[PDB]
Amino acid sequence: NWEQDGLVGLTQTSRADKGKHRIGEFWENFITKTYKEGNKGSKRMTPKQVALRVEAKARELKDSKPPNYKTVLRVLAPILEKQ
DNA sequence: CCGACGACAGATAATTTGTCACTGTACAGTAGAATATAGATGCGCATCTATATAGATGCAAATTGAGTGGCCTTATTAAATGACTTCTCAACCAGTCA
Repeated sequence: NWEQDGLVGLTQTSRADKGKHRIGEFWENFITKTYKEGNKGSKRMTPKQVALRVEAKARELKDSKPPNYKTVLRVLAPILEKQ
């Protein structure tokens, strides 16, 4: 590793899944769209309100294990940060 | 015989997700509203115009009444009618007769 790369070959290497959520792609897109749509024009929707919409979709899909509030805050984290 | 690399299997923290406990912060009457501007539209009042004159005047026929100018056989007699003029208009004495 020190032959094929610099001192960064003898530091640790971070995992490939760092910054990817383990929840299903449907849920990550649902949370992303729900937040963005909830803010069109004058509306101002908080992550907690998004989490309630997640729970409402979970009842429709009969999903016994939807993303919880902390997972919604993490999914929206970079979206709030860029801003 | 020694060193380096790949296959397969095994153990491991980073990553993501979930749960749990402590916490900063909004709820407290409140931004639709004030103050300029241009730009278009409409009602009112004045200021012209173009038409429409009837009354007055000048003139030129069209008679119309009122003028004026130019052209014409004559002399005797007789009768008739109507007129004019002139003249005249004494009175008793002297000589017969039945």
